[PDB]
Amino acid sequence: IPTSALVKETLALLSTHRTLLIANETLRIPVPVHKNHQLCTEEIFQGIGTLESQTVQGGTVERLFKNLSLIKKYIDGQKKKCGEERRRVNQFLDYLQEFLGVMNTEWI
Amino acid sequence: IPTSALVKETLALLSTHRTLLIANETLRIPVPVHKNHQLCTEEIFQGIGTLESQTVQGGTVERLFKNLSLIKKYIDGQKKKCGEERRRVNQFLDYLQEFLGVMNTEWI
Repeated sequence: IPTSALVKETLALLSTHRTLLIANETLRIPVPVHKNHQLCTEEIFQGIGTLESQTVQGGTVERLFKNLSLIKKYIDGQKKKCGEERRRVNQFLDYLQEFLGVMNTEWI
Repeated sequence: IPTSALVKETLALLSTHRTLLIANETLRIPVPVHKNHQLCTEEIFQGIGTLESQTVQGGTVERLFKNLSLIKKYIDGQKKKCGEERRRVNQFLDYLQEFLGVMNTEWI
């Protein structure tokens, strides 16, 4: 369905399985000191991995881990679409402007 | 002077210098086909060093390239800040609901 809809759902599932997930008091997982989230997508996804390995594979927990794999592959698909069209320097420059605009408008 | 001031400078600078940089009419740089700008930061920094080696140095365009080197050392700082604190599982989960929140309710 809409990945859009699936985020909204994956949020609900995280929520109904926290006791199970938090029960492991020894795991120490990688958490980012900052809020520019899109730069840490893959210390985030090796974190869902160490979770997943230490977790009892209990039937409904799996549609949580299943939804997080369908969001992984899509980020990975977009990281791929990063270096794929080769365009002229004015198109690269408008894009780079647009990236600096975001740093100045959105970050920190 | 500070990283946020530098981001304001570099944008002024890129707009000043467009004509010098599009004079490379033959150069073809990889441009992302989507707007999730921050997944592609290191394909963007590869695009700038190519442009850096196709342009006359020594004039006013060297502030743009020296700035852009600084902004990249800033992002490389934020990035190793993504995995230097190892902390407990419920704290890892709190970063994950924000991450999924941003994806739906605030995505760039």
